[PDB]
Amino acid sequence: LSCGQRLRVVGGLVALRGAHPYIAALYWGHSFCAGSLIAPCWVLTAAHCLQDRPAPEDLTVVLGQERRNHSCEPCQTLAVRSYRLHEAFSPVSYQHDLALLRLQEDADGSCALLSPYVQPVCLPSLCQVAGWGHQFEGAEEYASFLQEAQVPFLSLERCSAPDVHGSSILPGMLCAGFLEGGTDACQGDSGGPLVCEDQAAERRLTLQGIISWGSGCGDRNKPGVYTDVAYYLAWIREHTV
Ligand SMILES: C[C@H]1N=C(N2CCN(C(=O)[C@@H](CC3CCCCC3)NC3CCCCC3)[C@H](C(=O)NCc3cccs3)C2)O[C@H]1c1ccccc1
Repeated sequence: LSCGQRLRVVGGLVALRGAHPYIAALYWGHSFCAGSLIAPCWVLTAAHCLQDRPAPEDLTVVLGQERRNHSCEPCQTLAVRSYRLHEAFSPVSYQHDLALLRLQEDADGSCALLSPYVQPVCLPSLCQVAGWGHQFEGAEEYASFLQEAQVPFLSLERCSAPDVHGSSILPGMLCAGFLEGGTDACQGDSGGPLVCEDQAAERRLTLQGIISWGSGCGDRNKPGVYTDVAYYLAWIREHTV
């Protein structure tokens, strides 16, 4: 498939190489964030990851990772040429929590080299959250292997209820998970994906959300809040030329 091809977090299971070929790991200093390769030179992440404005030259993007800590011969390490946070991102409400990383092209104009293990994810036009974050709130360490968990969408009516997130859910956000708790994104999953298999398009992986924020991890009535990628389609297309 041109995009969304697939080869093979609290309450998740290990996601081996090729399960999320689009997932990107972003490193700088002692900080980390996840992202999604949406085109060979473009990675979509959360704006809150880059609030402190690290210099692009200090960033490293790694594609093809299974364990974050291992050196991996087929994995692709790329420099970041520049990045763009959404101009409306608010560090107080977390509205408009999205950012684009423009990967550094080589002498031949190439960034990510596509393979069975590295493939872009489709943009919108069943659902899982993935990441290397804490496997429970307060965990001393990030997960060693990439984790994946199946989480369903929650309507704006149910997520904006007073016992759930109330008035905190603003336009551009969506919720996914369970009101029962137990399965969700957690600290360290920032910027990562919420991908769905598009039944209408041969089950191709489609990026529906960006892991943004949560009140706890897997708590009852507190599902994870994601940036609604479909809400920003024109912004993404406008800034990825
Ligand atoms: C270091 C990393 N910590 C964070 N953040 C600390 C706050 N946060 C939350 O959701 C806040 C709420 C927000 C609401 C809006 C206003 C600000 C508080 N609550 C969490 C609950 C779980 C424990 C941590 C706090 C963000 C987050 O974890 N997002 C991922 C998640 C998705 C679902 C559940 S946690 C960002 O991001 C990373 C990072 C930052 C900077 C550079 C690189 C990485």
